[PDB]
Amino acid sequence: PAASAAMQEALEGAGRIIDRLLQEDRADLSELLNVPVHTCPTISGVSEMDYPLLPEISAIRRVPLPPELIEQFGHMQCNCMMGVFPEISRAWLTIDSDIFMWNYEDGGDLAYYDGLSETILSVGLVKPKTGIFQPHIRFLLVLSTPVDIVILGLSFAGMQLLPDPLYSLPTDNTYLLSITSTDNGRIFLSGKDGCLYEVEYQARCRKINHSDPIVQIAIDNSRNILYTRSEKGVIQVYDLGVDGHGMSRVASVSQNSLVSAAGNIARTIDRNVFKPIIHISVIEMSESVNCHLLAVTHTGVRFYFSTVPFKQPTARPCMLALVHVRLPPGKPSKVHKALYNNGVLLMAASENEDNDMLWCINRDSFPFQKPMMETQVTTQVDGHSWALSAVDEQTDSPVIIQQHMIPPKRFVLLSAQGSHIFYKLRPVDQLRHLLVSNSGGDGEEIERFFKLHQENQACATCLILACSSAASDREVSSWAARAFFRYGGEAQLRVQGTEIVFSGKHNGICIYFCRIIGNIWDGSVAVENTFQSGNREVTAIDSSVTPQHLESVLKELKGLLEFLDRYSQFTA
Amino acid sequence: SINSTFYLLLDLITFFDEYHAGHIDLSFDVIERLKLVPLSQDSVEERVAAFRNFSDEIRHNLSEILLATMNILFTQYKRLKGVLRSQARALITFAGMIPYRMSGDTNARLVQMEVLM
Amino acid sequence: EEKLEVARIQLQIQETLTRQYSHHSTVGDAVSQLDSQLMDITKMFGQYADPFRLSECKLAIIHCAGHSDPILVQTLWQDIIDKELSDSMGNSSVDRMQS
Repeated sequence: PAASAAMQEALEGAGRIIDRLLQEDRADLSELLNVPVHTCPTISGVSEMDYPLLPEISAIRRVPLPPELIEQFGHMQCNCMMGVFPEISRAWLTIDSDIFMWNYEDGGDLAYYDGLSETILSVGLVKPKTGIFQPHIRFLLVLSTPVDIVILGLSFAGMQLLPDPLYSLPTDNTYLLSITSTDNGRIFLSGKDGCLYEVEYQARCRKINHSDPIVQIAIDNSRNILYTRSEKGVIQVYDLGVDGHGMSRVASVSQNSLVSAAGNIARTIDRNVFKPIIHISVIEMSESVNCHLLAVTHTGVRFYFSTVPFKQPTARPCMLALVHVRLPPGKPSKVHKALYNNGVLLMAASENEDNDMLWCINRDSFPFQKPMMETQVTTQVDGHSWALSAVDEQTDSPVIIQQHMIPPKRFVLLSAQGSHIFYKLRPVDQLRHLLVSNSGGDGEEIERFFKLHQENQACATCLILACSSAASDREVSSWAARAFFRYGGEAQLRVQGTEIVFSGKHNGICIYFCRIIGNIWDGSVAVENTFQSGNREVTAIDSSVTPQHLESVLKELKGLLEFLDRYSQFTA
Repeated sequence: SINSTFYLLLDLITFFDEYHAGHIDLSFDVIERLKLVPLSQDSVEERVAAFRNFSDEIRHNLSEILLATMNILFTQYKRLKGVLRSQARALITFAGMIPYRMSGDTNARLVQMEVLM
Repeated sequence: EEKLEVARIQLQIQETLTRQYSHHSTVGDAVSQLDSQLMDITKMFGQYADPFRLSECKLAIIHCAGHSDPILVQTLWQDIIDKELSDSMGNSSVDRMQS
């Protein structure tokens, strides 16, 4: 009883800390960038604290462009273009009339296609519109030549491209500059005369015009808002309606209107640093319901732009109003290509004509800092950056709570010399290298990382390795727990009523546990599912939890029991 | 301990299987993750101290292990020709500090290939 | 072989100084010297550690050479002990035990 009652009291206080932390864990890019209202832009990127700053990127593994391509490069005298297709681990290199597509992972699967007589000018990949093609046709390759648009089916056994195009249509003597698509398989093309066109197909295909050559079409299939940009920095916003089959222009802003508003906001900057506008990019709602556009300037001015009034999540796009301007570190110059993903911004700059510098900034270091901080670094890369893509893998809490299950993240950069993969190391791999260099669980750098991450979270990230089981860490392990024992501090009674501050260890293990499972601390044990068994609806009560995830959760819990046990005697 | 040894054994079995197949990059990734052989100078000392606790069946293989690793990285500078340097350096330094007489012809191939780059 | 043995014992003295003796004035100079050239046994014995009471490195060398006069070993051990104990004076009794 008194035992069981104290146990209930425990589980309760535990869940109390757990809900406290999870609530904090839901806690926006808006409330990050300190922009109070949809109309009240602010700026960051000027004070050293914003960049108050331990390897952050993995060391680059190179990979040479497969020899066959360095061979064929002798025959391209008209033109050449190279793009990266992430979803299929592929690169596409068009010589004037022909396409070559290779396995960008290791240079295999060189497939060629020479069925075009005139110069291919733009290329697109499309996931086919549901049920329109038979099931072997995984994707559609759209090619754009000075005369026409050609649609070829692409099946996958091995890269299998159908030799006969699935469709042909006239480009109307209008050079197609960019090919793009939204999730449901709508095909958009950018006409060199700045007109946005749509290729509406069914099971049968037609071009249509819905609308300063527009050179980049960004589609956020998370809100069905199509954002487009002209060479003169014209930014046009079109709503596709809630159902996403619509097309209607809703807003537009000119590069000069931008620069003017800018010089109005940041009174001290030479206004030219605002222009021209090199990149637009959709900031998916998943990270921020508020912001719906990021913009990247040649001098790295980073602009945030919104389309609907703040805290109006159902509104399709209505305006194009800037909210906050991000000034760069220091300094970046000649930015000539870029890519953004999940609080990571990479930009390729022309130091020399054949050597590029890659700058990357990210907000990992202090996901809990008001205002936003970020760590950044630049690295050498051989070649003019022809394309810079990310590999798509399979609000969120921040890494500092989910590191106990999810990988450190991989990014891939493509250059004239080849591929360079790198990894954003979670705080885990940080603590790792900090340990492995000093080669022993003691080191002042350890005192530093400890003071940095607010001892409690430290102790947690310490256990994060202190129970790892694969072989490569057996030694590190014995060290790190030593560390957890040394730098976590000591329990003491804080006399204010007297409040107890459990040592970074206690709350740390608590947080570790909750981070292990957490959501089931309050969630349902069972949920009624309904299956349409023919002409009869069947109610079953199925587990709220699935097996495989439960197996993993167990395994980790077992681990926690193990460490808890091995330390059980040592705490008394 | 045992469980570890077992898992590592299956793993390295896969590793050498791939190696014999020649999907080199795979093997590279495998060893890389396996964090046994140092591959960048600063790791060396740490990895080396580990040997003074590594269980036997590993030790029995460590020779062919290092051999294949350096053969791979060699082929890497080969294709890049036809970091790698600093990695090779970490490997050779490991070989030196290692409190265990590797075989002779082992040391022979190691030194020769370390030169030929 | 005996050489690389020495070299280790040195590097141990070096990292030990760095970790423990950032506040010491003469730290940087000992550092530069020892990072310059291979030191003789008696050198490392008298100049670096004997000044700094680096009992760990002391036992390290004393084994590296093999003199063994009973009382010295015991005093050295007890020294390592009482030190490691005193340092944990702030940790919990249990933590002191585990350390």
